[PDB]
Amino acid sequence: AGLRKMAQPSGVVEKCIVRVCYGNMALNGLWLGDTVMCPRHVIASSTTSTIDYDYALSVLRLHNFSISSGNVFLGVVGVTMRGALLQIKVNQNNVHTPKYTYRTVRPGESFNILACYDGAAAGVYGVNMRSNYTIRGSFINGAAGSPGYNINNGTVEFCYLHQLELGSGCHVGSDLDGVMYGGYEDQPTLQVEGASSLFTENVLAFLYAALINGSTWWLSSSRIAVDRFNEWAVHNGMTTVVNTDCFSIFAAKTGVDVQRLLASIQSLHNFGGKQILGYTSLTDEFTTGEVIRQMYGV
Amino acid sequence: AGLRKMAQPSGVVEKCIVRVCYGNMALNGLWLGDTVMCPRHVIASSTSTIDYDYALSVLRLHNFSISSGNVFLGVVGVTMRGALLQIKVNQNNVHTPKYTYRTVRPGESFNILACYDGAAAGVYGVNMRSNYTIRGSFINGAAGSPGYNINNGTVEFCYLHQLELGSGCHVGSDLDGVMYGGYEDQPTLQVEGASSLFTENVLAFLYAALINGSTWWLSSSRIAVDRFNEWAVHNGMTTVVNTDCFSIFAAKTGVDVQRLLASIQSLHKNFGGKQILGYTSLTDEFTTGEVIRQMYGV
Amino acid sequence: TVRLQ
Amino acid sequence: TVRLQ
Repeated sequence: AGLRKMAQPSGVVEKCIVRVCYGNMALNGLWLGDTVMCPRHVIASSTTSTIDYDYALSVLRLHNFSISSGNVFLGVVGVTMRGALLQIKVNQNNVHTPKYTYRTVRPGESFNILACYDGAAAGVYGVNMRSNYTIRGSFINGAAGSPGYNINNGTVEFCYLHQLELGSGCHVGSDLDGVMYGGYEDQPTLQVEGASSLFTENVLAFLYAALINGSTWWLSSSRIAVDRFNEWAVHNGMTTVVNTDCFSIFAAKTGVDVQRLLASIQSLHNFGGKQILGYTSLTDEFTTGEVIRQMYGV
Repeated sequence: AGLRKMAQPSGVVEKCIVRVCYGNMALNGLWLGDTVMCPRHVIASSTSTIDYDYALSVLRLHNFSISSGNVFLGVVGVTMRGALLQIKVNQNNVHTPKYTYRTVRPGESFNILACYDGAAAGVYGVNMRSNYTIRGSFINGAAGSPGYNINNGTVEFCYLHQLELGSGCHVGSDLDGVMYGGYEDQPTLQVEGASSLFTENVLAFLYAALINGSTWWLSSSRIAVDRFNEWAVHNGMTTVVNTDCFSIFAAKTGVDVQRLLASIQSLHKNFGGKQILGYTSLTDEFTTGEVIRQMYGV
Repeated sequence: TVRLQ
Repeated sequence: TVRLQ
């Protein structure tokens, strides 16, 4: 019983964190094979005015780098630009490099953040990509380069490198190809993120976990078709439901079908002073896959 | 900016998990040096009341299957240690960290490494509650999952998972085998003490919220600590006993504890009308140490 | 009713 | 105002 936002174990990723310093700037990098990836603003001269990154790279003194894994310093062989990352060839292979891939995640997908400072892991927590391409993180200056990852079958799928905080405390990274999520700019300028919409299919996975854990007070016999729901959703800060077949396993072992949960969603959009698994408002941070593993282990 | 409940990195603990099998029972053990610590219900027989001393007297060492991944450990001896078995094995864990045992107190945070079949599956921060349960996520097979804190490179082990209470509270023992809260490792109708919100943790969270710009909930009234304490034990909250840990926050925010205690009362009567930093307004899972670490890195 | 896990 | 971290 129970539902907790949890991360996958972080040990295979801890071995890949390095400290990247250049000038007055210090952040984290990811050391896989013989290359270190890090946010390119580590070579930016300032962060009040706009940054010309191609110029910053042209004047780069390779020797002014300082890349270390613990007290083991890495010699820099070359530095090239990869979108909003630097790709830094170093003179040593990371013998502890795991099997790994890159994948760019979509809104509604969960992944793990290994929050790092000074090139060392400090914390690990799960996040979920919001519709405005931000995450509800906890990062302070020096956290950039912290990786986001998933682990499947012993392969580490790297999907995020931390970059910046938006005007509100939303957090933005890029993928490992160097493409900023949501197209935000790694410039210290006025940019405001769009309005976030609750990912409904995640809200449904949460309510099913709530049912599986004995929370039923919010459940109605009242029932609403997917159609009239989507009409209400777009005026009420939620997304549309498309595939309901991912809820077949949940309907099957609770006896509760989506349309009843969808109608519960509209009533709960207010909990009346009550709680659901400790929450006093709807959360879209849990995916059906997370919920399935926590209730059944598969 | 931001506040997230996170775990400390789990790498140094991951290599200390083993699978402990005996009969039709399988759960997790903690392999340090040449011993494996594991819950004693792995040698119990049914699903009746268990005489663990008899269970141990009719035990054959060759009936244990203890494995780290696909490497099997030979069992040399078994001794009973409270609610734990201390199993001496013929191999030293070469990956044993520097470690200690410490028994945690209500209100204290630590890390759960949720394990199944002798392998870490997830990691999340938890907080010992006033009734000596944690609000976790565990299913059958999770017992033996360790709770730990990392302090200056030394792993402090404080928890091995044991059982779920009939309501879905989670209970473990410390590594000396003393059950938290005095619950029995017996499949019986025990019921937990009343869960109250840990007020001192609520205060740390409200200060965090002030630092992060959340002020809508801030009362202008004040109430003395002892007067609030009399109200708290009639309203599902622990008493406030330590206040010096808040002087740093009071100084940075300008808001003293007495205003926060008054705010806490006023939040109790419109409980659920608005969230605080995204969380339910009375969140008690954050300690002052966690808040300091995430706002200032120190 | 306690469940040993 | 974006903060580069």
